[PDB]
Amino acid sequence: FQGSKELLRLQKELKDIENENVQEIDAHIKDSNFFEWVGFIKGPEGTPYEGGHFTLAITIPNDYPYNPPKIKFVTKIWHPNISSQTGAICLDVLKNEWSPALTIRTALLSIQALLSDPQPDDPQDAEVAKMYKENHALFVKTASVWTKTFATGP
Repeated sequence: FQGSKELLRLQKELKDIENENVQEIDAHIKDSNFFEWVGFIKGPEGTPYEGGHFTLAITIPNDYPYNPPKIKFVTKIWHPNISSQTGAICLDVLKNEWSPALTIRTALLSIQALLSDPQPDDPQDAEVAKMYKENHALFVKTASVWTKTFATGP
């Protein structure tokens, strides 16, 4: 328990996440650094991500909550807004929206929203985005293969 304002804040976030719906969104400390978490996002029903369990890497800055976390997927995923090779996502939005009012679970909920509702005009992976636009029925199939291949159970 006792320690800095940042440490108390992180501790609260974790307990709350633990108290919320962890079937949807979860996070815990990776190893021994309170500033490095592993996140879980459930792939949303009725999407090509359905039945997927997606792991992310969350690096929390030392001045949190005054700066945003950095987040990237660990689990490989086929999505126009996520690098099919590195799991990187564009976080420009939360970057300039960030304030002490925001939380990591809400950062994660908004990424899960992206899974539900891909944004092809602001693309992260050129090849996935091309496919999403040019042959969408294939996109769905490719994203489904990758979910059932790379994002399998715990």
